[PDB]
Parts: sequence; structure tokens; C-alpha cells
Amino acid sequence: NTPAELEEAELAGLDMESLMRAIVHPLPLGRVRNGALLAQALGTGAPVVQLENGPGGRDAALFFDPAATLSSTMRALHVIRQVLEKDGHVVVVNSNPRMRPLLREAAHLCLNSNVWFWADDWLPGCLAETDARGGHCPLLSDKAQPNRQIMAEKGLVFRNGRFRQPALVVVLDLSYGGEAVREAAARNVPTVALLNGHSDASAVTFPVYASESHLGYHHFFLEWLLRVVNIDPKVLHTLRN
Amino acid sequence: NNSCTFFGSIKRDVVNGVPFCLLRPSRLALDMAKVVRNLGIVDGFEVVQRRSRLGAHDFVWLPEQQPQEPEHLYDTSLFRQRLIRLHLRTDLFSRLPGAPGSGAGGPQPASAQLAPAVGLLPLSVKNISKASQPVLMYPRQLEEAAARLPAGVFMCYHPQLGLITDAMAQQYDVPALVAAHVGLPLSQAAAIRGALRVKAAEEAGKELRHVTQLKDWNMMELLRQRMVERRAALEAGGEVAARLQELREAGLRLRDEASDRVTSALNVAQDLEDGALAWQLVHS
Amino acid sequence: PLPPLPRELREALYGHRWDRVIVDVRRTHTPVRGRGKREEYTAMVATGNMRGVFGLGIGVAESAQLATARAHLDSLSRLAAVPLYRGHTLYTHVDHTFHRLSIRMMPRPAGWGLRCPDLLYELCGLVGLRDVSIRVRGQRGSRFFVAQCFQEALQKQTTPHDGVEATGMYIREVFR
Amino acid sequence: RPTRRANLVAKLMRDLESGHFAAPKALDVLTQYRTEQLSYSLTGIPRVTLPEKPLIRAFLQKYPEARAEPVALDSFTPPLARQFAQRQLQLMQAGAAREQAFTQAEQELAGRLQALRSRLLGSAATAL
Amino acid sequence: SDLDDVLCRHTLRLPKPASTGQEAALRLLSRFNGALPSLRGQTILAKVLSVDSERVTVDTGYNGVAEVPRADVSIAHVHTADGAAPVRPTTSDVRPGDLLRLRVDAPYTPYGDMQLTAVREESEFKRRLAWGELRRAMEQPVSGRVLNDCVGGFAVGVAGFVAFLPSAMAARDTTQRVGSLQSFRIVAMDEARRRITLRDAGVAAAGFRRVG
Repeated sequence: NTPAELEEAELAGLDMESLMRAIVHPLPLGRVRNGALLAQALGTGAPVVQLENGPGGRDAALFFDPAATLSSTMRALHVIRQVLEKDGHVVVVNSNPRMRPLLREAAHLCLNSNVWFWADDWLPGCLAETDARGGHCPLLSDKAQPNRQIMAEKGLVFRNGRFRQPALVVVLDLSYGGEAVREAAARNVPTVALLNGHSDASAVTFPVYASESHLGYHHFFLEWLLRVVNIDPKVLHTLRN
Repeated sequence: NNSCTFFGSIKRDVVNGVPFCLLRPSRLALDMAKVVRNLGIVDGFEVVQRRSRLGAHDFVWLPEQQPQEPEHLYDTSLFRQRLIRLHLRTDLFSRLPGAPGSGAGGPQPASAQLAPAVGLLPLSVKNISKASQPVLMYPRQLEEAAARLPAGVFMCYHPQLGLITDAMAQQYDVPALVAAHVGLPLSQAAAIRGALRVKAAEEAGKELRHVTQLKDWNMMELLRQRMVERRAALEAGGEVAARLQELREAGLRLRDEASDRVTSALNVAQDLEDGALAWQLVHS
Repeated sequence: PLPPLPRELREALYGHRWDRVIVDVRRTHTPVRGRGKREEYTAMVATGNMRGVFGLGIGVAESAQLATARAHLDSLSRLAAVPLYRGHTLYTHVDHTFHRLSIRMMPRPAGWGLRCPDLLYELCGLVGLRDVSIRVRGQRGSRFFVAQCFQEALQKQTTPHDGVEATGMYIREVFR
Repeated sequence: RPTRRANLVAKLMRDLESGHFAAPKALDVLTQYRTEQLSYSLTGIPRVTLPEKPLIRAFLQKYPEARAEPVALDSFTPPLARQFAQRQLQLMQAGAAREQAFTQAEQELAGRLQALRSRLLGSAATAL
Repeated sequence: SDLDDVLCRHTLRLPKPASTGQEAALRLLSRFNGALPSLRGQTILAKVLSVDSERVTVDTGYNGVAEVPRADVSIAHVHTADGAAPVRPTTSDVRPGDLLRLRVDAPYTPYGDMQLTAVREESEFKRRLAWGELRRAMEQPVSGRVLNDCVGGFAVGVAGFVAFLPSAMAARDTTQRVGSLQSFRIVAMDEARRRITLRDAGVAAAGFRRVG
């Protein structure tokens, strides 16, 4: 088992338990279930372990998947890296009110000028761009980049284009941001979303198998998102060496 | 009945969005499932069993310990109430690194492809034979009714050749008992008839029952071998270096003349601003 | 009222050639709370460039000139590209059904001419189909649905040039 | 009344091949990394049923204080009822029957049960 | 213990209506943990994130963020990992960062969340207490107030629950001191009929055989 021993050596030096504190990831929810994850060859992820105690014994539970969600999560972060360093604009949208202060923490701790954040309600017709708003409220505001105003008030950016329209909207709440995925499809913007099991996610371009149910997943996703967006790879090369 | 049941279940789950196709198996369903996996209409099949009503000990399908592909009915009617689970080919590539259950051995195409979101490419398959009326299409009539229907490959029968397409039906010039007509990309149906012309070039003049039949020959693995050895011969090309170097020399000519035109325009702007400076110096 | 025109569309009107066809103009009726019977003229404008990029535009307004102008500019906003064989015929046989209307469309070799019904003649000359035999079946009483059905039916077919890179298998010899 | 279908790359493709206009800027993203649209149907409701249910039903029927541990859901360290059921089950696949395994699990994990009942009586004196 | 658990998971993975391949790591990583096999009513270790005047923000890790009224929250539920209630100068200074002992009443509401309330229902504390003590008769007394007399005994309001002590396990002087508080001992309860059986702690527990 050279591959298995080599994989164990590869998996020897990392905190697997923190990754499996976020990605073990229990059920999204249990109600009227949508046309959810099918058992297929591309992200099957579907054990509905009912797990209840007698409301019919089957009422509230849904699927899980460890490997797929880690793979999709690293896949989506590499997707964020390529679209970022190809000079696009990344918008992060989640309109669930409970996780908003974490997004404010991310909006104050970010460093790259192209990652943008939104926390309030999704207005009707944000990506319609019918009347010329020069881009809607999620685009270019101090609310979108709170760090840009403060970093320029300090005046020192970590330092050695025009037409602000979105390039890739990532969605961290399908339930209160279903219209955001639909409007991004109407603007031909690719999307990254977390599956909740209720909304029609037939318009997600890059699905991530999380379910908006974890501060731990949000810390894991946002922490890698910030640690790849804040630091340029040559600095890591100089930092390790 | 099994051909129409097979193609009817294909029509079923394509129009219903189910990417798995599960049949009551036979000799026909097994053999022609190997046919459509060989041509790459689907990506693979496995025998499955409704394992909840297996006994305390019936025989059970172990996928690992069994060899990967059954090839007869009796091995697939030993057990109790099997089904054959087709792994439908969703996009315009087979996902050999996926290997969706059964499929081509070895996960290496040469260049990775597009990632299309198309649903399920066997599109509006039409059983044109029919258990009441069998239809022979003598092959020129088969061509003239091939333009009557959209793009795709007929599945046909002939006794000396077995379960065949329309392509070797025409190039061996025999009448063929056509079963149905799959919808397909035009590039795929082009690839089937091109490779079957190549097969007739290899099988030239052989006696017709001695033709390697269409279940015996996986097309996609052979084309994958052609891709692998072709990318190997071109990477280890040599004249490829000279081709690349003359491309480099063309690009260097383009950017050298671009840079020289840049220096000319900057000299023009410097000279004219110096001229305006000197003219304001004179007229003052 | 004011109809919209963008910036990057103004390389295209200076770019390709263009033709315009009104499909039909229709008067609908509504009895309303308060003042009576309000009508709108619904107009449907097709616009192509005779090289395989087609457009449709449906417009609704109170008067015929403003309705046809709105659908005229809406079509020129909304363009889709359709592959042909050398700008005269379609690749495959094409069958489709919008609302419940059975169009059947075939390729024909070039110089067949258009054997084709009334509005679809100007439509095929608009997008650039010179040699196609069609028939429409079902309730043919609406121009709008045969227009939308024809746009989707053009969008249905399959292209051979997305293979030769990745199929290992070269695609030529068109001699019948 | 049309039908939902494929999304955004077959929808961009037949425009983008002809030189309609330049793409939405994330084309390299859209091509280099594999997706899956939710090709939404039901291949079968996978209600894959937990084997731990009869053991946890019996243990929660016999020791209902095993409903009353504090437990960290987000760390995957197992609770006391799970070591009960896993001990009983590993004695099952060892070869013995169920009731002898239940007795051996009563002997081999009772110590944390009196520790827990001391803790619960302490919380009882705390609340009252 | 690892290999036998894994093979138990794989052996129960057989006999399912699909082939279910590439889904067994799902059950392996389920079995280490990730969800507990019975949920309704089970107390958890939960993490407090922030506390307001009324609604406290507490982790679930199972549907996100929990919401409990603060007027139910005490320092008693603050589960320190060492065995003591924490030394804090006041009684409701739940600082965010501690591990809290709360019960999931349901895993999902109509309104996007779970309930997850340790209500500090003192009556439910006595319910879990006395049900556990019915079990713990095989492995200290409980106070009650006597209220009125009738045929066969005396009416005791024990800790929010009204019971009725029979004549056989009753003390004599409980007739002549009706109205005052004194300690009693639980015997059993009948949950299908709501009858609770007690005794005086001075009356010795002569063996009542378990009629079942």
C-alpha cells in the first residue's frame, strides 16, 4: 500500500479534526425537499439519515457528504483565485441576518481590492441594470468594500480599470439569496452557492455542497478565502523561505 | 420487445431527467448495452440487484471480486431479480477520470475538454422498428431515411454481423434490420462512421461472420490509445522546435516593431512639447 | 416614453448588414375599473444579419408606431447566433414544438430555393436560410409562436466543429 | 409553456463561437473547472437506515439519563451512548448474541454512568 | 474496535435498494461522529457567541445560530469542563466563549432555525430528576408540602407536581401536621395515567414488588 502509506504521510502533518469539524457537516434541514442531489456520478452526496424520535420517525433530516464538500470547497477557492488574478471582480453575497457580523469581520479584514461583500436584503432587480446605476448597490460601495475607505484613510495600501460590473457572484445563502443566483444567470454571471434543500438551485454554476448551517463552515470557507485573497503567492514563497 | 423496452427506457429518463437507466436484462439488453457503451452513447453499465429482498444467503453481486463485465445471460440470471444500471453520458465527454462505474480502463485522455452543462445527449430516441411491424431498410433507403430524422446513429441487426450500426450496414452493403435511432451530436456520429470505415480497412476481405462484432470492440478506448500515442509522438516530436521557434520569431518581429513605433511616438510627443516650450520662450 | 440603446451595440449597426421584419401587429382589449376599454398594440419584430445571428423582439405599447419601434429596438437588443452550413442550410433535420405547434424542418441542398410559408420566407431570408423546406402543423393561427418556435428550433441543432480537437477523428468528405 | 434545460455554457456557446461579442470575463473559470448543474430528478429516495437505532432505542429506554449528557455536536468525539452501542455491536460481530453483549456493555461502561448520575445530582442540588 | 466498527458499518451497508457504492466513507466519518442517533430532547454542549439584553446568540452547529431568552439563562447551565460552576461575581454574566448546556426541543421550526431551549423549566428539571431517580432506586429525600386529606392518604404537592401518598407507606404524624413542608421519598410514577407514588423517608421502604 505505497499509495495508502504515502497518503497517510501526506495526511500526517495537518489538523484533520478541524477540517472534519467543519466538513463532517450534518443535515441541511427537513421539510418539503426540493429536486435535490440525485445519486449520480458527479457529487452524489445523498444519505437521508432520518434520525428522529417518533414524529413518524422520518420527519426532519437530509443528506451529508464529506469528500465532495471538501473537494468542491477547495475547487471553488481555486476558482476564486483564478477569476481574481485574471483581473475580474468577486462579489460575496449572503442575506441571512444571523451570519452578517462575520461578513463585516471579513469586510474589515480583507486586503485585495477586487473582493466585495454584501450583507443586507437582496433588492429586486439588482443585476437587471435596466436604468444606469453604474452597477447596483452590491457594486463599488463603501458598504461593498468597507476596507477600501479605511485603508485609504490610513493611506497605506499594502503597496510596493474602470466600469465596475460583477464578474463572479459567490452566494453564501441560497434561501434568502435565490433571486441573486437567478439574476446572475440572467446577467450571464457564473455563481458559487451552498445547497439548502429548498430553493431551485438549477441555476447554480459551481455548486458547493454546504448548507448555510455552520459558523464553523463559514469560518473554514471565509478563512481559506481570506488567506488566499489577502496574500500573494511570492510573499508565501519568501515567508516559507 | 427488449430493444423497444431498452430504447423506451432511454426515452423515459432522458425526458424525465433521470441519469440512470435500469432494465430487466436479457441477452439483448446486455449485448447492446455493451454496444452503446462501446460507441460511447452512455458511459457505462453495471448489473445491480434490488438488494433489500435478497435472502439470508442468495448469491450477491460483488463488483470487485467479479471480473468487470458480464457477457452472457446465464451469469446474469443466476441471481434473483437483477437490473442493469446504465450510467448515462450527461455531457460532451465521458469522464474517464470519473469512470462512472464501468467504462474504459485507464483514466487518461490527452487534453482535458470543455465542461458543458448539457443534460443527457441521447435526444428523442425513436423506435422505428416496432414489435408489430419489423422494418428492413435496404441501405440506400436507410440513407434516404437518415436525412428524414435528426442527427444520430441507427442501431441495426444483421445475422452475419450481429448488432450493428447503419455505418457498417452501408459499407458492407448488406440490408440490416434496423431497431431504433438515437439522437446524437453530429461529431459523434461522424466519429462512429469514420472509425467503422477504419475497421473495414482492417477487416478487409474477411468472411463476414469472422468480423469482430460490435460488442467485442470498445471504440472509446481505441480512440483514447490513438490520442495518447499521438500526443506522445507530438510532444516527443525535432521539427516541432523549429515550428515553435519560427512562431517565436514572428512574435518577436511583431513586438519589436511595436516597441519601435512606441519609441517613435514618444519621441514625437517629446519633440512637439519641446517645440511648444521653445516657441513660448521665443514669443515672450 | 423612451426606448433604450447601449454603447457596445454601436459597433454592430456600423458593423454587419441588417434587415428588419415586423411579424404581426395585434390589438388586444381590456375593460378596466374606472374609464373603459384600454387597448394595446402588441408588435413583434425580427432582426437578423443574414450571416447567422438572429433576433426577436416583442413590444407592447399604446400606439402602433411606438409599439413597432419598441419591438424594433428590443429585437436589436436581443441577438442569438445560429450556425448554418456555409450560410444557406441547417445541419440536421429539425423538429420542435412551441406552444402546441408542430413545425417540421429539413435541410435541402443549395439551390433548392426556399419552399416555405409566408412569414417564414422573410424570416429565413432574414437570418440567412436560402435552401430549406418547412411545414408548420397544429393551430398555425399565431405569428408570434411560429417566430419564437423558429428561434428555438434554430437553437436546437448540433455543430461538427466542436469535435476535431478532442475526438481524435477528422471530419471531411462531403461527397454524396 | 417551455421547459427548464441546460444552463449557461450551452447557452453561451452557440453565441460565443461566432464572434457575437466577447464573453463574460470568467470564461477561463467556466472551462477549466468541472461543474455539475443540478440535473434534478429522483433516481430513488436514499433513506439509508441507521443500524444504531435498535441499540440506542434500548439504551434510551433503559438508561434515560443517556438523554441528558452535554455533548459537543461539532467535534466528532463520540458520546457515552455511542460507546455503549458500539461496544455492544463489536461484541455482536465478535460472535456473541445481543443480550450477553448488553450485559457486558452494562459492566464495562457503568463507571461513567455513576459519574454522570453524581453530576446530575449535583446539578439537581444546584437548580433546587 | 475500529476495524470491527468499520466492518459493522459495511455489513449493514449491504441489503439496500441501490448498489450504494462510493458512499461508505460517508458512514465511516458519520460513525466517528457528526450527528447523534436520537435527537429530540437531548442536551448539548453549545457555544455562546454574543449576549444581548434579551436574546442570546448561541452556536448550534446543526442549523446555525440558536436563540434563547436570557431570562431563562443562569450560570447553572454554563458547563465548565472541570466539574464546578464557574466563579463569577454575578449570576448571569455569561461571557461569550463558554460551553453552555442546552436541550434541543426540535431541530427545525417554521422559521428557519431550531428551538434549542434549555427553558430552565424547573418542573422539567424535576421530571428528568425523578424519572432518573425512579431508575436510581436500584442504584436523598425530596421536599413536599402536604395540602389536604382524603381516602387512602394525603395530598402532597411535590416540587410542582401533585401526588398522593398511599396509606401503607404513610407516616402517622403526617395526619397531625398537615400544611407544613417536609421531605419525602419517591417510589414510582405511572406516566400513562398521571399518578405519582411517594413515601415518608422515615417510613422504611419495605419491598413493593414491581407489578408489571
